[PDB]
Amino acid sequence: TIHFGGPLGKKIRANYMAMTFETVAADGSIKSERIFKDIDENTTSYTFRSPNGLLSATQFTQ
Amino acid sequence: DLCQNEPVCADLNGGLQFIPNLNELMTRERKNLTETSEIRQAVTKETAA
Amino acid sequence: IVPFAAISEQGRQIDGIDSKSELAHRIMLTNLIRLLGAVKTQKASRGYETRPAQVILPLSPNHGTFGSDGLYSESKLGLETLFNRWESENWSNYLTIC
Amino acid sequence: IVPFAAISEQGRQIDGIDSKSELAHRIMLTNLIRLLGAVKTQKASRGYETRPAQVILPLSPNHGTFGSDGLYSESKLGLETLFNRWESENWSNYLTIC
Repeated sequence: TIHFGGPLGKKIRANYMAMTFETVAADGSIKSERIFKDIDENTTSYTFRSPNGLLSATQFTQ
Repeated sequence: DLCQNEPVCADLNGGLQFIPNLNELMTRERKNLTETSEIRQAVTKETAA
Repeated sequence: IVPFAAISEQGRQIDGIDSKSELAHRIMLTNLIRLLGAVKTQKASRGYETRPAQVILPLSPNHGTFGSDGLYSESKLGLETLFNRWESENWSNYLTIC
Repeated sequence: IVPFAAISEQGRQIDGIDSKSELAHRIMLTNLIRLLGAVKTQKASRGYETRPAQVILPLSPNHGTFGSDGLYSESKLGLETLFNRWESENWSNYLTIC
């Protein structure tokens, strides 16, 4: 779990909030979507999860 | 969230700070109750006697 | 943190500061400050820097205006100093004052 | 009365409130108040009511603004309460505060 408490936590949260990926919808339109959909300006914390362990999760494996 | 910006001082006093000489006022009102009570009680007790 | 433990010192004037007034002062001011310091020590020792705790800090409007209450006013006034200490010391990252 | 005894607490932050800070606080605040109370007790016990003593009371502009000074600021702020206690308690006849 990452805690967004405090000034540092607010900055970390903003970094996650700023993370996005663009998808091309079937009509050809580009939709931006946030990676951390769960996180927002109201979210106090979040949790990464992986049953084979987080070293098996691509985002940390890399 | 505000407290993470700066320390917060919440006045939940209900305005007691605006009463001058709170102890004297309190002592006087405690007297006022007692006098009224005593007078009726003395009359009651005398009526009984 | 809600550190609202307190002892009644009613009836103690300046000539009646006794071992019970010392104990009351210790409970309401000295050990409260130590309780906060102990929490800081844990949080710092484990690096939980994005979880500063809110301290609801029980202050009093009685700055000696009720009278005959031992060291109660002095304890409550002494707590007010934490407001400044939050800015002047290195524990803001672990605590916040209310 | 010139109660100017003091101990240097330099280098003590919120995490370093030690037995020496307790002693310094006791000297600068608690026992000062007792010293005054003891004088009052004598003067009252012998009826010297037309000789209230002036207390030159050593206050400090440091309300935690220098920093890392233990309980020094709290002791000095705690003394300020005597101003109110002079009006709210029955020892004005034996002491006066400056």
